[PDB]
Amino acid sequence: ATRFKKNRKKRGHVSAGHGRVGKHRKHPGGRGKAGGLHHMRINFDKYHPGYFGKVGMRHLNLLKNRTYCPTINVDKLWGLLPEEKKKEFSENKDIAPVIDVTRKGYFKVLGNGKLKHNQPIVVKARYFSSVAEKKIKAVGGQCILVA
Amino acid sequence: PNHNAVRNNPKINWICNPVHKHRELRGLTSAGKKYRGLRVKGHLSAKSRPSIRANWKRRQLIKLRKCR
Amino acid sequence: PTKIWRRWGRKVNLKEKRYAVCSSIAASGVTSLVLARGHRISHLKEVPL
Amino acid sequence: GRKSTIKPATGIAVGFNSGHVVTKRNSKRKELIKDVVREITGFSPYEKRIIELIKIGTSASTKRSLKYAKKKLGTHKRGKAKREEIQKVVILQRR
Amino acid sequence: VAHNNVLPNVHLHKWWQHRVRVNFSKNIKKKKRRLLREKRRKANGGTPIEKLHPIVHCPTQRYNFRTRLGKGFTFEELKGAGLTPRAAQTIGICYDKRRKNRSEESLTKNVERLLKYKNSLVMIPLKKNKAKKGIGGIPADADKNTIKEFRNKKPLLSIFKKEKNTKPFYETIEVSKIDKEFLAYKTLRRAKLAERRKNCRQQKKDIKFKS
RNA sequence: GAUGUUAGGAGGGCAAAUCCGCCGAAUUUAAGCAUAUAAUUAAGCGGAAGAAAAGAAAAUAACUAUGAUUCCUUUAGUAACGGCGAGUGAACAAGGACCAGCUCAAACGGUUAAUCCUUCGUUUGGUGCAAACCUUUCGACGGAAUUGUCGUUGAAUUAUUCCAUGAAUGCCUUUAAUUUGAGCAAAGUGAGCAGGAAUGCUUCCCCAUAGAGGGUGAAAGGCCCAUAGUUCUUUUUAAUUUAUUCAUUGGAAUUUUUCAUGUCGAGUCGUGUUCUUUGAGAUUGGAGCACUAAUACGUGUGAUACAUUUCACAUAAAGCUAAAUAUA
RNA sequence: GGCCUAUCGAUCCUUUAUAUUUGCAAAAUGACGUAAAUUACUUACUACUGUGCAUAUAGAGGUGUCUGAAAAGUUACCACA
Repeated sequence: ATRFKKNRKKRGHVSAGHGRVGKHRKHPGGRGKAGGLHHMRINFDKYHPGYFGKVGMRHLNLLKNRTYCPTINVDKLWGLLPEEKKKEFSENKDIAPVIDVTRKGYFKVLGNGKLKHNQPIVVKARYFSSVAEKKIKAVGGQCILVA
Repeated sequence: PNHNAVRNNPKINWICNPVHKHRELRGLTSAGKKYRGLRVKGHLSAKSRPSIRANWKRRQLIKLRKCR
Repeated sequence: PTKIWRRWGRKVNLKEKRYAVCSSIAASGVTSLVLARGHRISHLKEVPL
Repeated sequence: GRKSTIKPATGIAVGFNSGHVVTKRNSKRKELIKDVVREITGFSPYEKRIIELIKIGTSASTKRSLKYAKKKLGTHKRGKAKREEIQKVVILQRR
Repeated sequence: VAHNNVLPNVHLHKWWQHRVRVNFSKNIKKKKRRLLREKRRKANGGTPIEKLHPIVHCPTQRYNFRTRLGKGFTFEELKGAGLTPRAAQTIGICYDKRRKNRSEESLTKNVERLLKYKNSLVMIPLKKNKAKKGIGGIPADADKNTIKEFRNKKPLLSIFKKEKNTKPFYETIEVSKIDKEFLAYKTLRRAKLAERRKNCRQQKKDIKFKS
């Protein structure tokens, strides 16, 4: 590291890139974040607007696992299925694939994207979007609510 | 801890070990257990359970690997 | 003052590590490279030995 | 939210009785001591004051009694429980 | 702070320099741990030192699908196995006293796991050459030819590790065996909405039952 | 309750890196400063150990639930706390290291405390050159304790099945590991040249499971000690190998069938109040004081004060406990 | 809004307005409402559900050293940068 440094470029140069007039001294507005709103208000407003104030109620112990949400879009739902298996479903009009999204790790299925027309599929999940549901019904698939 | 009956007795016998010199000044008594909070368990003891010293040192400690 | 805080080690990545070994073995393969590396190759009788 | 032992859970996993498919499988000596100890110890002065309020028996005195009992013992529940002991003693006293 | 730089979140204002530790012992510590357990196993005649756990469920909404090694079998599973607590301590199965054995399916699975271990297990004679039928649901004492022959072989310790689950789950279903009827989004919202009405009803049920 | 240079014992003090207690600041930060910050840090006084303390549920959850402790990875710079400014800040789950249990106490046992200890003794083993240790049951004589030691862990009763037990004869074989001190340990002190003198230069030989290292009159595999390799002797702890008859006494586990459904730590919890502390927020922990509880279908929990009611989970106010872990 | 060019104030806080919108963390407090059922923890179906606190949105209560410290004197005893 040491051999490429800016100090190696400026080694005999007095203030050495930090201003001869200035005469370089540490934290000269005050420490850390401290000059925010007072002296650095212009910086904080222009670069970090919504910083100051108090907004919303409090939830004292959040416990993030209770409200856990692993999603997939309908767009990538078919992508959980292999190519050759998918070709077999495309070929065979008489059958549809069941997809357990939870067994593949997901709880909610959302509505971004395309389902291929005239091609039933069975989707098992805890949660589905209104749009996802509409698409599954539209393509003649089935939705399974499952725990 | 010296006398033969207590050394002989399997009950209480543990007290004969030299760590029981000044139990109250280590706070191991029921009174000591109280003010160190060792009666308290669960989330009411969260900042205190392994010891007040211990818990704080664990929380304070910054641990670095060789390759980070 | 020097302290043991210093970042001496590095994480060298699994795929990269494997690539380096494979590519070095492939490089070791090449006869011209062996001689360039300074091995006295003249009386050797196959390209990998 | 509760699963309910009677009637198995629905597969939805929201609302009451819901979630994954599953099957669940589910004195006298001391009383004599207490009466003897009461013969020995009688009633505490606050217990006695409550007995007098309860004996008066008005809605005002009873309301006062619960407030006084909460104030003296701490908690509404402890006060109500003590009031129940006093009512029982008053029932005994009458007979 | 200046320019486009994010606000910092460091806590190095307290005297951290005597509250900091750097690990240079890692790989040697790992070697020492390996050496310690290897030495221990060898001292025990090379016999297993491994502990057989019950399979138990991982908790809450997030992990309810998953299952892991638990603290100990406990009495109902042990009774279903036909094994005593004393036997459970004597053998390699994990021990407990306050883990409830819960639902039927979990208990039935763990008694089957116990039964698998029980069938698997071979027990060396206590006093060597004074063989007995013995206690606790533990196997009767092994013969000398078999135990020697078994000693020469590797122990089979696969069952200790966590099991895998269904590899594809992509299964076929015929078109006329499924339907388009369902309204899942409606069902969810209604289910949450009707919770209040049910909770009130259930409280009244609970009061009636208790009466 | 005194008193004893009565007879037998113990403590004191030192050392401190890590450990455990108390008691306990400020420089500093906010470009000022008061709350906050430094920090429950330093100093002070105490106690310990080769680790200590902690630890067997008055726990977490709301699941398809988990289930003593410690540690790591993490959650997480997050919920939260904050002149909501500066700034501060957890826990649970999951992946792992590693995992070990238990007993006082009530309760139960009175045609007998079934206990305990000192002093005096006494013999069945085993080492060691010797000092000496180590096992070993049996009696006294003193005391102690019923104001409660010992046994028991609901109570009997059935069948099953183990363990202690005592005597005679038999028998201590072989190895494998593991770990000390010990040893032995390959070939040149060959020409020639210049040199104070090679371990140099050449050149003719070689040895290597030793071409690590050190010393040796200039850089040495062959000069020496060493090294690699082995031969033992040492530590313990595995496997293997061998027991057979004859004998009482005692205990324990399941299993039937009856019958007992008893029990569970108070000036403590709690509440109020005050001061402190934290993540604790209309009070998280501590402490002072005031008021002061309920008995197991109780009462302690389920993070916003409350009433009224659910449901889940636990069993406070007695006690101990290896391991992973830390060590300037 | 005043013929035009003047007539005024952040965050935090308090306060009153406002809502078929919300929360107080395992649950509940209209109302057993409307139906059926009747051995009971029965079974459906219902936009309008306790006190208190928290929000969210909208004002107002003020900072005139007016882009916002809760702040009097004094040193001829003085020190330092």
